[PDB]
Order: sequence, then C-alpha cells, then structure tokens
Amino acid sequence: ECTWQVKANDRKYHEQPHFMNTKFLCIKESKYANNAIKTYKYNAFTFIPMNLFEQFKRAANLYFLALLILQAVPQISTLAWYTTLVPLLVVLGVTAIKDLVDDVARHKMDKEINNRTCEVIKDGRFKVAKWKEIQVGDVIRLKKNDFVPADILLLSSSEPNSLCYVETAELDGETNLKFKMSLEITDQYLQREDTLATFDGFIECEEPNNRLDKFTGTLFWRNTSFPLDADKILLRGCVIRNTDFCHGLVIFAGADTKIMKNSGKTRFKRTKIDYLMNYMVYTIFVVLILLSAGLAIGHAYWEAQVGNSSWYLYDGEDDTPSYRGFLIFWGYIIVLNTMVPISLYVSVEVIRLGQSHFINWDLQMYYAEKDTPAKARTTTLNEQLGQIHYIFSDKTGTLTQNIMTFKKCCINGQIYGDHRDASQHNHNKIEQVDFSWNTYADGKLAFYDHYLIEQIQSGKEPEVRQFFFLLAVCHTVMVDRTDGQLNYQAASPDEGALVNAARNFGFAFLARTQNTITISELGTERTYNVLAILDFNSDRKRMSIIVRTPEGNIKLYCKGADTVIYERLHRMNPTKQETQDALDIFANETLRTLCLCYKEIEEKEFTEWNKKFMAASVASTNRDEALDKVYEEIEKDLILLGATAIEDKLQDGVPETISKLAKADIKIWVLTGDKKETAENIGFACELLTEDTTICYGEDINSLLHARMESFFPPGGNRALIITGSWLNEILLEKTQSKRRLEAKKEQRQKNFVDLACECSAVICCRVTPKQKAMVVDLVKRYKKAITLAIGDGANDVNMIKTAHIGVGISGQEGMQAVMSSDYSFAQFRYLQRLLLVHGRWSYIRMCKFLRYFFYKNFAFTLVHFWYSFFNGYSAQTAYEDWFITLYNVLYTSLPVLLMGLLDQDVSDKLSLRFPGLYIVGQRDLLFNYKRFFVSLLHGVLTSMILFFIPLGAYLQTVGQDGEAPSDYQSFAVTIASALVITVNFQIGLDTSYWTFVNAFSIFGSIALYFGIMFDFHSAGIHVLFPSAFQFTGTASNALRQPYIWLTIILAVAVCLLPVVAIRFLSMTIWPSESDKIQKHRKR
Amino acid sequence: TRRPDNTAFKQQRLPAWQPILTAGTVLPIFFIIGLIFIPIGIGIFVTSNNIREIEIDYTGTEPSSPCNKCLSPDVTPCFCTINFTLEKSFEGNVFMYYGLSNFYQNHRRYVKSRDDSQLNGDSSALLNPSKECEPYRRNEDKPIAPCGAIANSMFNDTLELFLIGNDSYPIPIALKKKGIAWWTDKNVKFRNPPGGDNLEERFKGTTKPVNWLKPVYMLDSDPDNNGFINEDFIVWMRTAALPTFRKLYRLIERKSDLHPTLPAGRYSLNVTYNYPVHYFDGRKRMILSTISWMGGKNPFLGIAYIAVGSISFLLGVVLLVINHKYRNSS
Ligand SMILES: CCCCCCCCCCCCCCCCCC(=O)OC[C@H](COP(=O)(O)OC[C@H](N)C(=O)O)OC(=O)CCCCCCCCCCCCCCCCC
Repeated sequence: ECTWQVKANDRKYHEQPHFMNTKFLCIKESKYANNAIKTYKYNAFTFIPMNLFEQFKRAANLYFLALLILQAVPQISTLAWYTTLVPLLVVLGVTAIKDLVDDVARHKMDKEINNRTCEVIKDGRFKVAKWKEIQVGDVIRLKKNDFVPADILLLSSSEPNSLCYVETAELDGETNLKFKMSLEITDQYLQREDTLATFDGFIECEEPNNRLDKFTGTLFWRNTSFPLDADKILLRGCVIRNTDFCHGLVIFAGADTKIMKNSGKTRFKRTKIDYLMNYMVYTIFVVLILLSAGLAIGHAYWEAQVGNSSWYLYDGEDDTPSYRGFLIFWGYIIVLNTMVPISLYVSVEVIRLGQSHFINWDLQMYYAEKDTPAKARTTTLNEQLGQIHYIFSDKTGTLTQNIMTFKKCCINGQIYGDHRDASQHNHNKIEQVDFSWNTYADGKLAFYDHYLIEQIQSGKEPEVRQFFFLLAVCHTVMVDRTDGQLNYQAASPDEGALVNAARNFGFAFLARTQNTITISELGTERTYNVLAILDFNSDRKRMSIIVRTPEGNIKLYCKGADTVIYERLHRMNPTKQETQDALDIFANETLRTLCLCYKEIEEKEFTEWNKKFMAASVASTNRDEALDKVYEEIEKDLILLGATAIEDKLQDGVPETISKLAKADIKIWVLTGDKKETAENIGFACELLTEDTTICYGEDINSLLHARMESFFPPGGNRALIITGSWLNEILLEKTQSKRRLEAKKEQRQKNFVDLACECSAVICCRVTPKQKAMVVDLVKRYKKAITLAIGDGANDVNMIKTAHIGVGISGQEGMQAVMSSDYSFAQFRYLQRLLLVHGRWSYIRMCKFLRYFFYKNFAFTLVHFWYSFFNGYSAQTAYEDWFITLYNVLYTSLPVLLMGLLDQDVSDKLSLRFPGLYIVGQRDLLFNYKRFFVSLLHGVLTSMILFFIPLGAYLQTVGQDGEAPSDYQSFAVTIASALVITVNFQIGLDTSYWTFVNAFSIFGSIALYFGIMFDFHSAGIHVLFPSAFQFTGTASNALRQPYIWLTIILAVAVCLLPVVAIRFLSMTIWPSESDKIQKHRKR
Repeated sequence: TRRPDNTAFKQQRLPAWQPILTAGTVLPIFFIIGLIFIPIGIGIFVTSNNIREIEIDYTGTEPSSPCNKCLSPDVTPCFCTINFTLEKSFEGNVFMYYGLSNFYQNHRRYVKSRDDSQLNGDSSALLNPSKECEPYRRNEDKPIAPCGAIANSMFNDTLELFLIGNDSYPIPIALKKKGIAWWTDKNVKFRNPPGGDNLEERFKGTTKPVNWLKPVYMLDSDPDNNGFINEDFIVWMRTAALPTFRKLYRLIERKSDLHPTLPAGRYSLNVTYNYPVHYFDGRKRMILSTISWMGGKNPFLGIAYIAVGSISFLLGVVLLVINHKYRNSS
C-alpha cells in the first residue's frame, strides 16, 4: 500500500507522476503490466551475445578459442591449416539450434495464452477482446464457464447476492467448489450494464507478498469508503460454474498478478557429471602447461650446448637461445592439444541426443487409452536419471485420480460384502447383479452384492430406506430436474458418489428449491420442508438437518464421524457394537468412513429449544460460537443407524512402484496443499506406512527437537511425519549497531530439521504453499547435498517442478502447465519404475564407460610425442604422419565408441526390474569419480611407453634384409601408427559386453579401413590434381612387406594388452560386482 | 500423438552375445601364448648370434689415431689409409655401408627443409622453388635446384677396399654401385626435369648448392645416375629417425661357385676424408656384413620375446591356482 491509484476503471488516462522505472533509456515501460507476458528467454535479434556469453562457461570452449587465437599466428604454428574450425563450430552451433527449437514454442504458446475473446468496456460498452488487449485496471463482463483474465474484484453477477463459484483447483489440487461474495454496497446500485461506465473512486492496494492471506486496503468509492479483502477478490486460473455472468473491477493484471510473482525463475541446469568433466579438464590443462615448460627448458639448454655448436643446423637468425626456448614453449601447446580433444564435446552431443529418443520411443511407457507419447523435453540431462536420492510428489491428481466411487456400508451392523453376500445369485460368477428396475439406472458403479437389491425392490426393511433418505436429503448438491433427468449440480466432490448411488438406487432425489425439498420414494414423489439448516463445522465434522413430513412427522440426521458421534449417541444400542465391529473391520483396509444416525424428537422439545435457537439465529457476532452452544444443545441421545465407507481410486500399480523404489534406497516425500484427512488416508492407501509407525505430528516433533537441541529421536525408525504449513513455518521460524544473529539462531534448527526428516522413512506435508514446496526442496538440497527429482500434477507445483535437479510432469490429463515447464513427461505414475531402473542406470553406465575410455584413447595417442622429444632434440617434431594425426579421432577410432555408447546394456531390462538392487551404484558413484579418471590416465601413459619403446629398440638395430626398407622417419611412424590403431580397438572390444552385428561390423570396418587407406594413400591415382598434400606416398606399401616390421607390432599389442586381461579376470573373480553375481548364475 | 513404430532396434531387443569370459576361457590364451614366443624367440636369437659384424670407427678422435693427421687438413683431400683384419671368411652376398652418430637428422628445423615438387621434375618449381629453404633460396637470385639443408649437406666421402695378396699385392674389391635404394624412388618419387638427354641446358640458372663443390650434372657419367637420380643422393634424402643410423653405401656379389667371398686375413681400407663431424662428436664409421634368408642382426627382439613368453606362461599358472583357490570358497 503506497498510493498506487491502480485505476481499475479507466483505459489509460496516465495520471502517473514521476514514479515509473527511472532507468537510463527510453525502453522504460509501465510500472503496471498492461498485457505483456514475456516469458521468453531472450529476443530474436540480440540472441547471439547472450547465448554465447552463457555458452563460454565451458572451460573446454575457452580452451578451443585460445587454440584458434594461438595457432593462426604466422610465427610458430607447427601444424597445418587452421582446420579446427569444422568441429569447433559444431559444438557451439548445434546446441544453439537445439535450444532455439526447444524455446521457440513459447511464442505460439503465449500468443494463444493471450487471446481469450471476453467482453470488456474499453469504450461505452463491453466488447470482444483477446486476452492480450485488456489493460491494467479495467472492467470485465465474464460469462458462464469462463477463464479468468486477471485477479479482480467482483461488483455484480447473475446470482442473488451476485455470489459466484470458483473451482480453486489451479493454485492447489483439490476440487471442492469455493463460492465468493461481491461488493456489499453496490449489491443494488449498478448491478447492470450501463451506469458503471460512469464511475470513480479508483483504489490502490498492496504490492504482492505472495501470501494469499491479508489483502488490506479500503474502498475509494463514496458513502464511507470501506475496507478491502479476499472474499470479494478473484484469482487467475479459477474456472467458472453455475455463475452465468458477472461484473467487476481489475486490480492486478498483466503477467504479475500473484502467481507470476511467486512461480518461475528458470535456471540453466547442468548435470553432476559435467562438473567433474570441468574439474578434470582444469587438471589436464595445468599438467600440459608443466610439460611444455619443462620441455622448453630442455630445448633451450640443448640449443645452448649444441644448437649453435653445429653447422648443418644453420638458421637465418642470430636470435639468442633463450628466445628459441620461449619460442618453442608455445610450440608444444599445439602438438599436445590432443590432450582435451575437440572430439569429446561433439560425441557427447550425439550420445545424449540419441539417448533421449530411446526415452521417448518406449512402447511400454506408451499409455494405451489416452494415446500419449511419454516424450522427453530437455534432451540433455539424460544421465542424472541414474543418481537420484529424493523424489518429491504432489498427491493431487498424480497419486489419486479424481474419482470417489462409494463402496459400501452396513445396516443394523451387517456388512454389505463383496461378491455375493446373500443366498441367491451365488452359483453364478462374480459378475454384476443386475440393476434394472431403476428407471434412471445409468450406473457408473457396478456392485456384486445382491441382498441389497432384493431387499430394496421388495421392501423387507425400512432401515435401508432411512439410510438412503438421509444420504439424499443430508446433501448440499443443487439437484435440479432440468433436462429429462435430474441434474446434480455438485458442491463438494465427496457426497457425490453416495448421492448418485441413492439416485439410481430407486431413491431419485427431487427439487429442494428454497426451504421445501422433494424426493422420490422408489420413484413416487414426496415433499418435505426443512425445520432448520444446521451446517458443517471443521471441528464438529458433522452437518445435521430436520425435515417435516406433510402430515406432521419430523426426523433428525447427523452425518458424522466415530469419535464425534460415539459419545453423544443413544445409550440403549446393542447394535452399536456390531456396527463398530464392522467399522474396525473397515480399518484393515484403506477407505474413509462416516457415521449416520437420527434422534427422535417430534414436538416436546422441537419448539421449546427452537424458539431460543431462532432468537439466537440473528447475531452481531454470536452466530458461530454462542449460537453454536444452543445449536449443539439438542445434540444428545443420538439413536444410531449405521456407518458408511468411501474409497478413493488412485492409480494402477502404485503400491508396487512404491515398494520397488523403496528397495532402491530412495526417500519419497509427498507435498501438497490438501487437508489432513486425505493425507492420512493416502498414507495407508499407498503403503508408505502401516502399523509400527509412531507418527508424532508437528507438535510432537517440535517439542522433542526443542528438547534434544543418534539422530535425535527415540531410535526405531519408521516415524512418518505429518505437517501443517503453519507448523512447518513455526519450526523453521521464519514469519546502526549491527549484529544480526537471527541467521545464527536459524541455520542449525534447519540442519536439525533435515536430519530428523531423513531419520523418519517418510514425510507428508499437508496444506502447503507452492512457494513452500520448492523452498523445502532446495533446503534439503543445500544440507546433505543430493540429487532431487520432482514429479508434478498441475499448476501449483510448477514452482518446484523447476527447482529440483530433475522435473517430471504428468501429461495426458488436463495437464498443460507443467507439460510446458517440465523436463520430462509421461502419462502415468507406475511408468516411473522404468524411467529410473531401465533408463537411469543404463544411461549412467553407458556415459561413464564412454567418458572413461575416451580419455585413455587420447592420452595413449598424444604422449608418444612427449617421449619422442628426447631424440629429436626437443624440436617439436611430430612422431606421426600428418595425414594420420588429423584423421585419428575422426575416422579411425570413432564409431565403436559411439555404438557402445548408444547400444550397450548391462543386463536384460526385465530382470533389471526384477532386481532393483543394481541401482545403488549410481547414487554411490562406483563407476566415475576423481580416482578412476587418474587410473585411465595412468593406463594410457603406460601404453604410450610400450608403443614407443618397442619400435625404438627395434630400430636401434638393422631391420632391412634384402629390399632395404630400413628404419627411417617415414617408417618409425607407420610401425607405431599401426600398433596404436590396433591396441585401442582391441581395448574397446574388451570393454563392450553387449555384442551386435553392427558393433563387430564397425570395429572390423575401422581396422580394415585403416589398412586399406594405408595402401591406397600410396597410389598416385588420387594424388593427381592433388600434387602437394599426399607426400607420404609409397611408404608402407613397401614397409609392411618385410617380416621384422611385423613380429614387433604383435609384441607391443601383446605386452600392453595382456595385463589388462589379467587385471580384469583377477578383480572379477576376487571381488565380483553385483552384475557379476547376477550374470554368472543367471538361469538359476 | 500416434503410437511409436515397432523396431527391435528402437525397443533395444536386438540379438546379442554376452561375455563368456570365464576362468576356463581366460587361461588357455595365456598358456598358448607362453609357448608361442619361446620357439620364435630362440629361432631368431640363434640367427642373431649367427651373423658376423664389424665396425671400424673411421673417425679416430684420439691423438694416437692413424687418421688424426687429417682432422684439419684444410689443404688437400686427405687420401688416408687404415689396416684391419677379419678372422673367418663369409659366404653369400655382403653389404658395406656407413653410419653416423649424434647427428640429429630428425630435427624439426631440418626435416622441413625439402622441396618435393622441384625434386619430382616440375617445370615450374624448378625456376621458382617454394620459400622454405630459408638461408638459401636465392643466394644471388638463381635456383639451387637440389635445394634444402637435407640436400645441402649430403656427406661427401669416397671409400675403397683391397685384399692383400701373398706378395703384398692389395688387389681391389669389385664393388657394385647400383640398386641400393627403394625401387619406388628410382621410378616415381622424384625424377629429373623433362627433355632430351643433356642435363646441361635444362638447368639454366640453377646454380650449384653452396657446399656442393661440384654441380649435380657431373655426379656420375652413367645416364641414369646423374641428375636427381644419383642413387646415393636419394639414399641421403631418405632421412633417418634417430641420432644414430646406417645408410646403405655399396653392395658386393657372391663370387662364382663356392670360394670365400673375402677370405680371412688383413685388409686395407683407403678413403678420402672430406667431411666435418669432429665438432659434434659425430663418430662416423663404416661397417659391413652379410644377410641370411631370415633377417639382420637384432638380438633385442629375441630377448624381448623370450622374456615376454616366459612371463606370460609364469603368470598363467598363478591365475590358475588363485582361481582354483577362490572358486566357490569365499
Ligand atoms: C541401423 C540404424 C543405425 C543408425 C545409426 C546412425 C548414426 C550415424 C550418425 C553419424 C553422425 C556423424 C557426425 C560426425 C561424426 C563424428 C564427428 C567427430 O568425431 O569429430 C571429431 C573431430 C575432432 O577432432 P580433434 O582431434 O579433437 O581436433 C584436434 C585438432 N584441433 C583439429 O583441428 O582437428 O572432428 C574433426 O576433426 C572434424 C569434423 C569432421 C566431421 C564432423 C562433422 C560433425 C557434423 C555433425 C552434424 C550432423 C548432426 C545433425 C543432426 C540432425 C540435426 C537436426
């Protein structure tokens, strides 16, 4: 509240003094969001600088930029034409087209978002208006089942009192209808089309605090301007029902109503393995710096001793030797650049981009009915799926499925049973016992118990008649016979099931217009009147009512609970215990229950208490607390009738999914804004918790932790936790001469909180705010730093579906909010069991194995130059052909890496699901870490030692028998190039463990192609019109002829390739891995 | 959206094959290798020790050396002579050829000092080479056609050998001077500039190399071996790979039927000393020996193969016993 003058009526009128955003450029725009919804990432004209700025956080890309700016210099270059451009451009361009294609959808999505076609008074009258027209502070005429433009007040409507309905299941998940009131004074003044057009009294209110609970401020209209609230204010996504048309003023509008100001703030998401890649690139960078420095020192000393001391090595410069040393210290930085190659950051892209398609081509993930694809969204985080620790879920919709389906109750204590539970209809199968006498049968439910249809249609006892009459009249639905049938304009989606069951169980319910109700006794019309409407109370958990028969009979009905009616009930019930003993049967299953009764008062106390009660009915404030006492005065001697049980169909396979994911040592927490009873019901209905679970609600945990401040609970595990948003906040405690100890006061209570929470095996949080959800997410993400996946249902959770390390959105339903803000998506819940067991660990092992071999195959390729430096006088002369040094990690050894990345699978997926104990390695990092990397390094370096020092010792003695193709330079390279190309391919052959025809095809193609081009490089048939690049013609076509050039390649291969076989076999036998244990006796 | 297509590839059920890698499979490879290296190793080591080799160290760096007298004879081409002796005569054909040491023929600033196009016989690169032979591209604005440090410094020395008779008659040895090259290089690698057989007027302006005391076209009267085809010229072109190396210099031919190619006794090596290595320890020498139907003299391969085979065999049994100990035990 800072004198906004929001101006809820006029169009622009721009009364705004010097208070707009005072920046330094004319791009200044309104303080009040008019209609703009700019949820883009950037603009399409100055995309480049922002994209590239956030692109060069890849240290490897900094490195490659340095290589280009370093190599093209016409001083020391030592390499061929600057042709790193071809792979350099790919890594920075294809990712760009990737996020262009994954971001451009926002344009169209918001365009269709910002068009609604409502009626709004932009001039004189309301007019057709797309959503992007309605400015800040206007007047909207909404229609039946509309789609709320802005969060506005309401001035009039169609209903009496201009009351309205909003289905608040958009900022939350439960779908009970919430009604609202309009402005009290103007309930009679304008209420119409025209006179509002002339209006004044423009109001201001408070800038949002994302609280949804205060809404202060007062009117600016005349006649003793009065305060502002939330009961006359509307929200964004609320859908409309039974409220044909309305009228109000717009206070908050644009893309900053409340939710755009509590939900959002995307971030660039990077997987865990990426951080390790960056660290290790830093380490290899510094290592090659030291190598180049030491070698340049060597070169300078050798030149001083021998450089000017020769004559055949005459240069055109008298540059001092130390200048040569400096001038060669930048000559190895370019022949040792194959450390940290460019090939890594291209092949990574193919790996990830391929694996995504495997995510979203899975038939077993393809839903049947809805025809939904289960498609990925990001196509870059595909390996995080193997390192999860905590899953955060929203009960609304995700676990349940918005269906109630009344199950059964008892009569005089006898249960209804399941399949037959009667004499007749017993030798047939379990098939339905036909309901046919019901004129409006249309049963969306099918029962199999039959004594409950024979006693109905026959009439053996009016106890059931009492039950069903109560189940009908004690409703709150707006029954109305509009179109042939009788319409049930529902209010609370709880009684609906029983009401419809009674409706099609003969007892069709009829009109209840004002005070008089009507109902069909087996179709026969009857009429009553309500003696007193006695509503529900949250504490009371009951709603009573009384009807009078036309001839002068009245009843009572409770519609209550057990621990609320088993105290005030009749004292002369023997059947109370049979009903109770059925009820406590109902506890070993997982559906909620209510208790139903009546009291026999006709006239002796009806009027006597009635006069006092009606006198107390009118009240300034004693209508809910003192009127309650006289209200509850007659609430004794409840002569009981029976009970009722309501189920809640939720999903499929969910208990099995929860079991499996518990096996894999994952912690699963449920966060939602729904109330406590539903939370407790789901606690058992999904088997997160059973007997032997000391729940110890928020009060208890607060008290005990305050006392204790092992893991600070009575040891024994299995302590599920139930928490209110208020009590969550209370325990978190966040509602000149600077000391600021509050954070010191906090930030341990948080640590103790999270430790308690982990030491409880489950956590349920009811009545929580969308801000609170992501808040606890990144709380627990800070302490005990882990990996988090958030699976969502709707719009309230979009704040936390975008904070965790991974976000998954359920699709195929109404879902369109998460499905655009997700990172993965699919159309069930049990499908999760395959995402993290078949795809997660497969992806993790594929990527780790690839990334671990891809450094060995480069180290064991580049260190040969370093070892050779000693015998060319530190001169930066390569040890390879130059039509080979460039094609090595392009064409020779590139395919098998990719095929093993994109095809290899540890064990068959089916038994992988059958054994969810394999997953743990991903969490514990038993495949990649800061140690296995150095092992790859130390295994490549030894291979270089061998590769160089075998042909060396071969070439210090004669090799030429009769053709005289002895040692020279152009042979000391071929006889080592061949050894290098053979060793690495044999190694990848050893690592892979899922052979296919295409794998072996690729490997043997690699070897065969290298030798084929070894020959065909030595034919001038292609050296024509190419006369200055294929120098190494006729070198190996001679060299390979003799035997001594062989019988050393085999020696090197053997000596460097057996010890890895020895280590593999040894460590396999002595310390088998889980996959080994499964695989050996895998038929068993 | 519609259902995904069906493909065993897309569903990852393609036919496969798992690793039958077992304690039973592993060991036979170790042991079959352990007995496949020793036979070849000894079979080649015997031949290695069955070759007779002799160096001479033509350099003679000490003052007592018989050739020190021509260390700095900057007056005339020293026609020096040394005596030596061999103990047992040879058979077959023999090769005689020189060798250097501490001569970094693989240096970077040096291996990149050739001009392949002009060597090939190109008309153009002839009258205008490529700017890479930096000190000497236009000494006085003329082509230097065999241009480059590699070609500049082809070492100049003439050797001859005699066998002394019973009346102090050192008769000459009939040594051949052809075929000692790659058959490829004398055919395609680089040829003379085209035209008729003169080699004189087709080298206009192509001045001699600075350190070449004489221009190429009188290198050898033989029509083939003059120009860019003088086979020794090529042999020096093919750069070696280390600071120590032998280049083929001349061959011999096995005499008619059976008698010693070179019966034992004293021999006289008379050589013109013309080349300055005495500054970088370049102890230049010549050697000479035979070649069998198996190979040269290379003990290192024999010893390496023997050691590797024995070690592989040795480790195999340890693997056997350890897997025996740890099978179905703990
Ligand atoms: C039965 C069904 C099976 C179906 C399977 C189908 C799978 C086939 C996919 C084939 C994709 C092939 C793409 C390229 C192949 C690999 C590329 C590659 O490996 O480049 C690696 C090399 C990197 O060399 P370096 O040593 O690090 O560089 C050192 C030095 N500085 C230098 O200058 O060297 O890079 C280079 O040295 C130069 C690059 C050479 C060529 C690279 C081209 C990359 C372009 C890829 C774009 C295509 C992607 C399009 C996807 C669709 C987009 C809509």
